[PDB]
Formats: sequence, structure tokens, C-alpha cells
Amino acid sequence: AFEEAEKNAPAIIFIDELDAIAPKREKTHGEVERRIVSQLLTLMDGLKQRAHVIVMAA
Amino acid sequence: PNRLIVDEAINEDNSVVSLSQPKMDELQLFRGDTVLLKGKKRREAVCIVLSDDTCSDEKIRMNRVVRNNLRVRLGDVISIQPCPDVKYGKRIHVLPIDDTVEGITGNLFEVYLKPYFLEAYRPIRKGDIFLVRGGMRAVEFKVVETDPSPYCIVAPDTVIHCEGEPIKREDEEESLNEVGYDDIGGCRKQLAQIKEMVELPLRHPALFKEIGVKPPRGILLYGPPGTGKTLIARAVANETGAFFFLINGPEIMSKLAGESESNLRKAFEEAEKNAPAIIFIDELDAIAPKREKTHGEVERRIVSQLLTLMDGLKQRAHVIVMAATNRPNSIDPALRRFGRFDREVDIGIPDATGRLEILQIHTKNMKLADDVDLEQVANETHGHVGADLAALCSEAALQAIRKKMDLIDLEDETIDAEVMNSLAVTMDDFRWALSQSNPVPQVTWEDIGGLEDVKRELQELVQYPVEHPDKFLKFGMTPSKGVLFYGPPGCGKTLLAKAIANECQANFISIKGPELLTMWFGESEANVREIFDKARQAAPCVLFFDQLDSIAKARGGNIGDGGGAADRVINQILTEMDGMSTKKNVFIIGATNRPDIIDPAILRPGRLDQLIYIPLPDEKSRVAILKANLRKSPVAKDVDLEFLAKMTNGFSGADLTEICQRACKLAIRESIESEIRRERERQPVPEIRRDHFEEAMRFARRSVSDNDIRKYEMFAQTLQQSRGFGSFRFPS
Amino acid sequence: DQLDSIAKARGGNIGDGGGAADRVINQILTEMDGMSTKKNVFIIGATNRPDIIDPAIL
Ligand SMILES: Nc1ncnc2c1ncn2[C@@H]1O[C@H](COP(=O)(O)OP(=O)(O)O)[C@@H](O)[C@H]1O
Ligand SMILES: Nc1ncnc2c1ncn2[C@@H]1O[C@H](COP(=O)(O)OP(=O)(O)O)[C@@H](O)[C@H]1O
Repeated sequence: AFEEAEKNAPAIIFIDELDAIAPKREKTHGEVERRIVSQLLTLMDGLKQRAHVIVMAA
Repeated sequence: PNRLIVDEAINEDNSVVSLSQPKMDELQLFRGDTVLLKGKKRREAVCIVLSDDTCSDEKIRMNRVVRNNLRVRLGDVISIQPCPDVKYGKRIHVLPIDDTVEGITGNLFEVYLKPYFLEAYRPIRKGDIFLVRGGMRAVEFKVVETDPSPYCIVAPDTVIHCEGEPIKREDEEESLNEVGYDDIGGCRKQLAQIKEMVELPLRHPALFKEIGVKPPRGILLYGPPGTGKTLIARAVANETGAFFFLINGPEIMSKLAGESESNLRKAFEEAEKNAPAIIFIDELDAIAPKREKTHGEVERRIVSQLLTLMDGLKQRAHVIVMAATNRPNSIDPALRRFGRFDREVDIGIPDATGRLEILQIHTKNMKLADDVDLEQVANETHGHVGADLAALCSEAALQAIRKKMDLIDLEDETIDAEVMNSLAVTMDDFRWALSQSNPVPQVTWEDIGGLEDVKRELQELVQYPVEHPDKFLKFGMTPSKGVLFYGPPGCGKTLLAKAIANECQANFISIKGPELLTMWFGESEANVREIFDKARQAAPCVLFFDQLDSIAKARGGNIGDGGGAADRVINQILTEMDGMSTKKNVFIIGATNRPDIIDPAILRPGRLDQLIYIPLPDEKSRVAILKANLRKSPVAKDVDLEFLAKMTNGFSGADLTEICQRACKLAIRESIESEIRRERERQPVPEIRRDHFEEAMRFARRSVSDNDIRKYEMFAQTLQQSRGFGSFRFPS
Repeated sequence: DQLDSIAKARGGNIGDGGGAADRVINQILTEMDGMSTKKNVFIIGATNRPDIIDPAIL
């Protein structure tokens, strides 16, 4: 998803029901959930707005 | 002598540098010699040294291209040393920057490189960035390969070729964007502490080795988010020559278990290779949370392997680790055991001057209006964090955009450049952002009327010693911290305490007597200890004890059920005041309606030595009280305060305040009825009249009887006789 | 400091925390002199009213 967003610019990312994929890591009881949350944070940080992609989370 | 201040160039090109002739003699440098220049972030450059008569001794004249080469700015410190045995180049490869050649289709060699290197013998180094004028636009190049390496001389027979894939713009932009610790502001005390803890062990391992002490294994930084902990770490790393390696916690946890172990092992090995090195682990609590509060063995083994590697630091390779965390407690205590992250550093909210510096640094890239002032913005932003300040600046910029939406045409595909450059962020945008963005007693002495002797006593007692600590040290007498006020109720004793605390600009804590009594066995003394500890934490502070007669009584004279509890409370108060004797700044003030039952141990010098009697205000004090009461009231001139004061000789100040409030309320009612009657007659009262004054006076009554005054004056007389001695005179 | 607060003549009143004040004195008595080897512990008390102190303490 993020690769396709950065490849075609400008691009818009909508994450519907963000609380489902990324709840508080302390609340989570699973390693996979923590990995998904960490990956989401990493992809937030990796974007540097050169392609000016915008992400909304509802 | 090698260290020199960076200075602007006059006629220096990209291949020459200038030094003063006496400094050349000191450094044994000849004109035309090639030298090796070292800058921040392990940046190196080579140029030809020349003599300038107008150059300062401690400064070196340096142009913008070489400044970008060494990642240093005007005023920075660089080191210059001779660079011997620089051979003629055999084959050099240079590649252009993408943004410098967009639309440039001509032969780069003939247009730019050949005239630039023609018969000049320019010294070059791998990775050097040099700008060459020519064609229709100046073009920057990067030296990617040299023979010999890394130093060579571009000779007439040196082969210069530029074919290949051009260097990506983004890779070059990242290095140029990063600069030293001038980015951070208001943390130079913390910056100095971090420098002392980090860079000195890295630079001088032998200095620690000879004594026998071990350099710190790890450093931990904590504070509220947005304080630039990663920013200050990277910045302090940039100034030092030590290599900075960054570790991202979400990056580590995004990796699958075991793979992250290999990644961090390789990171530590690479840091050991590139000694001196700095390891920064952003969000350490993320990778290594509290071991007990885990639902998986994966993070447990992460913490265990991290402990093994922390014990595995060489400390002879002069490499240390630092980490930044939002909450230090979230980090497992094993990481914080002695010998691992032993030195612990706190980063707080930036100060007002530091916040002003943060605004100035943030707004440097901003086009800023003349009217807007950053100082007042800093004053208003008392508690906003640097990240919140950046958000404030961005919000102000967006508000400027909103203001300029009408001038621009949002529907147009291309915006006007004239409006874009004429755009600026004014004070109105900052004020709008401040409104949108989110993060001492009030009584002044003019409020109080009279008691000028009690006034000067209070200033001399409380305000004076802090004003002249040197005078007290010369005299050698510690200031007293105890004042007792006894008088009829409603005479402004609390007002006096608030006034003195306001004048000295210190925290004010007021506690009531019966509030602390409670009914449990040890609760009362616990409350007393708690309020005294709170006064300790808020030092300097003024502690006010209202109704001291309730909380302190004669210990012997109580045979009731609660006599023991009262005695224990008095003993706790005495011990707490003995503890307060250590702290000069904390001040204790006690107010009682009747001082006859006060424990004599309380009245002992060193606890409440200064006894001040507050009597019923006289005529002039009463006039002042009435004037202060109506300072906020538009009172008519026909009303005479002199008669209103002289009539009630025995009324207390509380009665005067009640009368003034009542008269103001009756003026309110008169204005209400006048305005309503005007509205009714359509389908006044600027100031209070005397009539409402007299018809309000009748409801007032004498608060304090004559017997209370008799008792207070008798107690004061008992103290006056205690002073005695007349006028004490030494013999002869 | 202020030894008179914790040490009293015992049996002063029934409202002293349901006999807790009396019970604290008895615990102090055993600690200062009981069936345990006496270490090099020196006890100093600064009282202002000594007449109310328990005679067993003195
Ligand atoms: N000393 C400072 N000077 C200027 N800006 C700062 C400073 N400290 C923090 N900031 C701002 O904070 C932002 C980064 O926050 P930071 O504290 O580095 O993240 P974290 O709190 O997650 O470690 C930057 O955009 C920067 O503008
Ligand atoms: N010197 C004074 N100047 C102005 N107001 C006073 C003065 N003395 C008393 N008052 C009024 O009396 C009211 C109650 O005073 P208070 O603080 O209760 O005195 P006390 O410390 O004797 O209890 C206050 O609202 C205040 O307005």
C-alpha cells in the first residue's frame, strides 16, 4: 500500500477503523499486533512528504 | 593553533583557503602548500593555503562551497594540518547533482570541468562537493572516485570523466540538512552535562584508563515528548567527530523476532568498527519494556540479549550508548542497573528564553512580518513544549494562508508567484494560533489600609534578608522565620500574610486549624507532616496557620478524651518547626484570635519569636480601608469617606468591607430599576448616592465587643511588662 | 525528640485509638529491654514534660 502510494504521487491513503489494526500495545496481548503497530509507526516515520502523500485514519 | 574560526571569503575560490602570515609562521605553512581540512561529521577537504593581509589570526577565510564540504558555518571551528605526498590524479570520476542538471543537456565535461581544472592543480578528495559556474546554470558535482585515493592533484594529464548515473538529489540533501547543536536552544546546561558524560570518554579513553575508572556504559535521557531528546542527542553527536549511529525502536519491533537481534548485533559491531562511535536507541522502552509486564518471550529475550551486549562493551574501543525514553519507568530496571545506563539525565520543558530561541530557529526558514514579535509569543507560551511550538508556528502559517485565500485563486491550477512571495506571517496569525493551540498571592499592599508600623516590620522581617544576603553574612545572623499575629477577627491578618508573600514573590500555602484535626489515631500528625513537607517542596514559601489556638493549646491543661491527640499534634508541630529551622527560605506565620491559650513552647524564640499585635484600625487606617474597598466602585463625590470612617470608631475592617459591598449592591439595584423603568416608559444612576449608604448603615452591627479588646490589650500589656529593662546601658 | 508524645503513664483514657497508645508503649518496652542480646544501640530522649512519662521507660 505505501509503496503504491509513494510510486504514484500525489497519493492519498485512507485507513478505515484504525483502532482495529493499531490499538495500544499495552492493551494488545499478541506479538503480531505489536509488530503491526510498530510497522505502522515505522511507515509513518519513513514518509518524508517529498511525494506529499496524505493519510487519514477514521 | 590549528583550530581556526570560519570566516567569509573575499576572493577565495573552491580550491584555496587563506590564513594570516604570522599564523603561517606559527604553523610552518608555505604559500601554495596543500592542507587537509577537517570539519564536523567526519568531513574532510583539501585546498591550497594562501596569505591574506586582511585575514584575522584566529580566523580562516572560507567560501560557501567548502563550508558545505565540511558541514560547517560562519563562526565554527575547523582544524588545518599539512597534507603531504598528494600525488597527481590518474582518473577521477565526478557526478552531478540532479537538481543542478535538470534541463542541462550539454556536454558537462567541456562546459564545466575542463575550464575549472585547467592548469589550476586543484586538490580534490573523494566525496567533495564543488560548484562550477558555466553554461546557463551553475552545476554542483560530487567526487565519487579518485586515483590515488582519497587525496590526489588534478594535473593536466589527469583524466576527468563524468559518465554514469547522476547522484541522487535526496542523498545529498540529507547530509546538507543536518547541522550541529546550534539547532537546539535553552538546553545548554543539559547540553554541557551530556557533552561531559559522552564526548570526553569517547575522545580520551586513556584518561579514564590511567586512573582506573571505567567510562560510562550507557546514558539515558527522559522527559515529556517533544523535548528534542533525539534532536539533542544527534546534535551533540554532530559537533563531536565521533560517529553517530541511530537505532529506531519501531524499526526494531517491526522486524520479526531474531532478525532484530541480528540487526542490533550488526549495529553494535559497525559502531565498534567506526570508533569513536555513538549509539542512540530511540524509544528504548519500545524495544525493551518492563520484563515482568510482558505477555511474550520475544521481548524478554530482546531484553536479555541487550543486557548481554551491554555487558559486552569493550570500553577500550571508546564507544558508548545513549537512549531517549518518554517514561524511564517503562524501561526494564535490568537495563538501568549499575553498570548499564548508569548515568541518568532529565530533560524538562524549555525555558522562556530557550523557547524564544526555538521560535527564532523555527522561523528562520519562515518569511516573517516585521510587526510580529517572538518575545511576547514566548511570554504567552509559558508551558508549551518545543514540538507544540513548532505546531504553533505551522498553525500560524496556515492561518496566514487562510487570510491570503481570497487574494489567491484556489480554483486555478497554478498559484501566482507575486502573492506567494508577498506572503508573510503577521502577529495576527500568531495570535490566532495561540488561541487555537494549547499546552503568589494576588493581594498587593495598596489593598491594605494602615498598619504602617506592621508594614515596615513585615518588610524588614521577610523581604529584607533576601535583598541583602551579603549584609546578613557579614553580620552572621540567620533571619527569623516566625511571626505571630493576634487580634480581633476581620482585621486583615490573612491580608497581611498574603501581602508579604506577594511582595516577596513566593508560593503561598494557607491551612486552617480544625481542617487538620481528623478523628483517627495518627491522621492529625500525618496531615501536619504533609503540609510541612509541601512547604518544603514549595520553598521558598510562606506557611499561614489560621486559628492557631485550635491546633496549639496548653498541653498540661486538657484532661478530656482528645487531650492526648492535641498534645501529640502540638509536639508534631514543634518538631516540624525544629526541622524548618534548617531551611531559611521557608517562612511560618501564625494567626490566632485569642493568644492566652497558646502553648508557651510555640512562643519560644526560634519558632514564633516575632509577636505582632493587630489592633482595631484607627481613623486614618479606616479611611484608607474604605478607599481601597471603593477603588473598584464608582462612588459619587457627594459621599464623604471621612464622616463614614469617623462615625464607626469601633467597627472592624470586615464590617467596612461588608458595608461597601452592600452599598455597591444597592447602587446596582438602583441602576437596575432605573434602566427597567426607562424601558417601561419608552414603551440615570451613574454613581452610588448617600441615601443608599445611610439606609445600608443601619443593618451593620459592631462585630467585636469591648471585652475582647480588653482581653487583647491585657495580653499585650503582659508582653510589654515582659520586655522590661527600660533603656539598657552598659557601664561607663 | 518529644518522647512524651509516644511514652505516657498508660491507662490514660479509653479513647486513645482503642488502646493503641498503650500498646505502642509495651512494644517500646520490649525493644529497649527484652529477651534479646543488647547491641551497641544508644537511646537518647529529649522530653519537655518528664512527669507524664511511663515509669517503666525511666
Ligand atoms: N531544542 C529545540 N529546538 C528547536 N526545536 C525543537 C527542540 N526540541 C524539540 N524541537 C521540536 O520537536 C520536534 C521533534 O520532537 P522530538 O522531541 O525530537 O521527538 P521525541 O519527543 O519523540 O523524541 C521537531 O520538529 C523540533 O522542531
Ligand atoms: N486593612 C484592611 N484593608 C482592607 N480590607 C480589610 C482590612 N482589614 C480587614 N479587611 C476586610 O475584612 C475582610 C475579612 O478580613 P480577614 O482576612 O478575615 O481578617 P482576619 O485575618 O482578622 O480574619 C476582608 O474581606 C477584607 O476586605
